[PDB]
Amino acid sequence: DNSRYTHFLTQHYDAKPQGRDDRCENIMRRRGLTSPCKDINTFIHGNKRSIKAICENKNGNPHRENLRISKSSFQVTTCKLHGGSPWPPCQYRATAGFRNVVVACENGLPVHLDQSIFRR
Repeated sequence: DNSRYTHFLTQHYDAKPQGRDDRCENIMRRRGLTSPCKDINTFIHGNKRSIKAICENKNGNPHRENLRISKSSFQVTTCKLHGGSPWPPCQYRATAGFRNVVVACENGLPVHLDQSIFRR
């Protein structure tokens, strides 16, 4: 089941932000992360092939505990729940970012994004 890679794209890939401000509150609803309100979530932007390539040496190095780390940097956006309360309406602060990413590959497909690096 590639459903884990599928759930990855759904939680972490947005090919082109439209604009990356707080108005997070949308893509988090459009993506089904608001019951309960997902506390932090990051979208990678840009072309897929590139994010996919983190899955070999062509853009990836082993990291921590069997997680890969990208060699290149990606435009990224981090949505942080604001207000502390777990229930919609979900209000989010956006943070654009540009840096490399940490992921988990399984049979060469992304299936996880390590969110800790954006929690800062």
